[PDB]
Amino acid sequence: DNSPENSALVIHMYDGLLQMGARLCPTVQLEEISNHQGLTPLKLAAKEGKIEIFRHILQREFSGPYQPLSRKFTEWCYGPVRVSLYDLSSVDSWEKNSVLEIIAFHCKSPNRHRMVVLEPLNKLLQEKWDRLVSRFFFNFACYLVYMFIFTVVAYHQPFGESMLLLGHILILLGGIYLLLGQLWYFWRRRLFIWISFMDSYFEILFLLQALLTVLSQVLRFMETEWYLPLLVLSLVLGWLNLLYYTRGFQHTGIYSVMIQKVILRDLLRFLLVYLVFLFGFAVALVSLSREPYRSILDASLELFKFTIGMGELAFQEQLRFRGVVLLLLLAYVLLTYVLLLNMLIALMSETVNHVADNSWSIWKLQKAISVLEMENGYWWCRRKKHREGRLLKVGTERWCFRVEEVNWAAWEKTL
Amino acid sequence: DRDRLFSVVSRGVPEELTGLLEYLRWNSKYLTDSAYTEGSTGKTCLMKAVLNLQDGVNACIMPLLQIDKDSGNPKPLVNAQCIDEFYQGHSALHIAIEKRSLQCVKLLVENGADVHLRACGRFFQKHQGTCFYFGELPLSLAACTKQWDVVTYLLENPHQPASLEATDSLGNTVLHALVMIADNSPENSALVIHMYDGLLQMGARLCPTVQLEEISNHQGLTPLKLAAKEGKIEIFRHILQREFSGPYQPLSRKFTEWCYGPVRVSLYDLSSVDSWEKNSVLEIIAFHCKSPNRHRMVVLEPLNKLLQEKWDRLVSRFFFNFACYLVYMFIFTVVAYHQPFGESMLLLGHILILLGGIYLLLGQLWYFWRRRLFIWISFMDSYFEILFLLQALLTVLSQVLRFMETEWYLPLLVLSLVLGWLNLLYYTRGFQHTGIYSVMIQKVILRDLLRFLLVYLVFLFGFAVALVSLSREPYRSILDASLELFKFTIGMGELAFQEQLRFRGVVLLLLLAYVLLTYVLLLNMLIALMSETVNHVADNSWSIWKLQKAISVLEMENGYWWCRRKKHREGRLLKVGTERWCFRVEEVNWAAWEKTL
Repeated sequence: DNSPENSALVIHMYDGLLQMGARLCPTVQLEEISNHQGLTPLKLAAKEGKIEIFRHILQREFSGPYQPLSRKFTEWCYGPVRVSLYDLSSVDSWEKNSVLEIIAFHCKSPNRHRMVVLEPLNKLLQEKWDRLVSRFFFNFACYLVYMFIFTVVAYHQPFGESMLLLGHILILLGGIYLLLGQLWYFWRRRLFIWISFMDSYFEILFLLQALLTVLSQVLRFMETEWYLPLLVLSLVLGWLNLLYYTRGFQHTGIYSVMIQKVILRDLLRFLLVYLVFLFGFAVALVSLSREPYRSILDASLELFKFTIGMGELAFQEQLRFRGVVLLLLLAYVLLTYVLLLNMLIALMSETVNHVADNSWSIWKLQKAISVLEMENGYWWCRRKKHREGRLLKVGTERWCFRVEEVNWAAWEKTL
Repeated sequence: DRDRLFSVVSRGVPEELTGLLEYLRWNSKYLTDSAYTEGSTGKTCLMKAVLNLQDGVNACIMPLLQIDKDSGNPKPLVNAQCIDEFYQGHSALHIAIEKRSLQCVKLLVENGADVHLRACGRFFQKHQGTCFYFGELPLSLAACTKQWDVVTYLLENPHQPASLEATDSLGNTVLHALVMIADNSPENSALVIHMYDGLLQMGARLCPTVQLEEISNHQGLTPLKLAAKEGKIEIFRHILQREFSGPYQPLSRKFTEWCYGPVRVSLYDLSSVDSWEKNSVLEIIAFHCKSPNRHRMVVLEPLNKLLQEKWDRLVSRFFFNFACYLVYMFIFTVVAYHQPFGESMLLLGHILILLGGIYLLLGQLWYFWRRRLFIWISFMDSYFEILFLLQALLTVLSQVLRFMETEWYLPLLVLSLVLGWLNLLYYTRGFQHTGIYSVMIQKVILRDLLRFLLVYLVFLFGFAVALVSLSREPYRSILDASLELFKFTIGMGELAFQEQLRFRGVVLLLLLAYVLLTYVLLLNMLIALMSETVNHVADNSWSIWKLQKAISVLEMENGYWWCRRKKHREGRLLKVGTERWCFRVEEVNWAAWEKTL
């Protein structure tokens, strides 16, 4: 457990058992045994969200006869700077079900954004991101060019005929490409969408957009006009998808945006309440109208348009019983004002209590997910095989990773 | 390498086996000039020997004497790493000092060690890799590591003494190095203050003729000016007001004259004064400094009173300039309004407007020439200087367009009118408006304007394109639809897209989607803005107002561009023998008086 006393007790017992097992049985390695799920103790700790024991296992050092069973080997320290040599087997390359892959996709605890900031994983992810930012921006540019072509073709379609036909063919090809890519992604990552829809909804939207545009092209070949609406949708949604790329050119994303995006767990209840209000009052009003307003849809749309300031009520005219229609309208207006005020207060209560100034960790987690996904390469041509090379083997026979730390506080406290 | 792997026998007699093996290679007596220095790429045997630290007393004296008794020409210490990899001149004496081994450095300086030669650890570039900066000198390294014994041995070393005024490649001295590594944490501040005072006293004792605090680096900054520029408030404050009783009285900056009760009359020291000195402490704090702490540095005891006196002197000219600008604005407004005997009045008004525009343009051009870097560093509290300039430029252009007999002067002139009135708000800081911390909160949140503007532009120009695409079977223009949606957003118009358009069920969906998205965006804006006022109370509007007044008085002490003011008079208070231009300040502290008895 994350409580300090439980963490201390479990750490002490873990180290004692490891040392005793090394002393009695020096030939067997107890930390390489996997359960029926195929998880070692380190991977299990990463998956279950136990941050304290996971961190302790990740960076532990022993001096003396217990040196071999250590994961961090301090090489040399000058001043407040220390050059340590951490150990791998938590690396994406050459290994399936890595620690980083489990943290990003399989883990579901709220602490997963605080686990990517640990010392070896931080530098590993930073190096991978610095390597792959070029492909990230190349993909951005390709999508932007596709969107410009799509917008121009849609706008200029009320020598030129050949250009329009070529544009339509390219739009169909791009839609097919995006559809296939998103289908492959959803095939590979079925469970991640269910676990963590909060930070993976864009993968849905893209797919949807692709599907829509493909359908539109089909409707253009059947000589029906109904292609025009769908295509228009496929336009606007596409532009919104560009916002997905705001995470590559250094936009933190703000903690407040996360606050609103997580408050939408309360959308269902408020939506149900508002729907009950709207479809009770509309039915009452159309019942008074009988002696047109025959449709429930007409009255509901009129009230909804008034609510968002898009129209006027205009129910006050005639209707004979003009003293009751007024009462119903005022009751509806007051109730919806109360509901909106309740929405606002419920939303705002979080920002005045939980400061949680940790946008950097969330941005790092987003970058980690992006680089993990794009290391596999494109669906039509899988990338070159994941090279295990992170740093040369050190005898300490172990694939290691050199990290440099600076700590003025620790240097000043010691003497 | 080879010697290291042959020196793996720690216990026993390792002093003689290496000597027997080495001698003079037993075959090349005179070939050791260059064939000896090839064991590694810079890590010589001596560095490994002093880096071992395997035993309590490492075997280092006798091998050094053995090499000294037979080799006199090949100095090993003078050789340094010529390759960027594996340090760039890191001598073994630095390792000896920093491993807290007085014996090792003592034995090294017994024979052949050259102190204060070079370290090239990190100055500006080249040697990098999150390295350690300590002034790249052995004495500076000893001082920064809190090693009094090493420093004491180095200063009065009988063999080779180390000068305390030595400068490194960057021009810094030991005091500059202590200033650079300073941090606002209490323990770091206490350590650096103690080391600074100890070094100052020791330098006074050993060398009473030199003054270490008047030495400037390549940038021309003394330790006090460097501390002011780098934003290290603690050491800057300690240096600003320090007093010593006894033989160390002369090297003090504050001299308490007389105290009655809770009131004390102290006599602070200058050389932080604007007048008679270029690159003063106040000038550096106001313009060159960029740390967030600059608004907390102007409230210190001598600077506060100095700035208050200067403001009390120059408020008259401040309000005179205000009155002149107000009169100019009234003339401009009347001339613009009454232009659909009188002809002569209108011509005179136009001539005066042209002259005022030229005057303002020249003044702002002079200001921008003098203060190029300040605009880039601190645009947050200096944007008015831009606006004025812009306005001036505009009005001048308008006058030109009036002489070409084109009507296009009328729009520009109108702009030059409205902007001018807004510029009057600049003068609200003179007649005692604090400005409110909340206004600063909004003015600093506009760092987030670019992201929200990009998001809103994407929304608007996606939805407008979709709507005009549906309109085709007028609304032909993207600009028309974008303007219509934008006008609806700010409550300036109505949508009116619901009429006809055949596909009336999709236009409605697009409009509702746009409205909901823009409401969500505005709510996000509001929550992001308001989150700061409920967490950071920061009730320090007085300091920000003092900083604004300081910038204003600093700028206006120079006088007008057409006639520079009378030369800055050094006179702040008469010279006191304590021969030093001083400044008398009176403090009252009931808490300190009550605590003491």
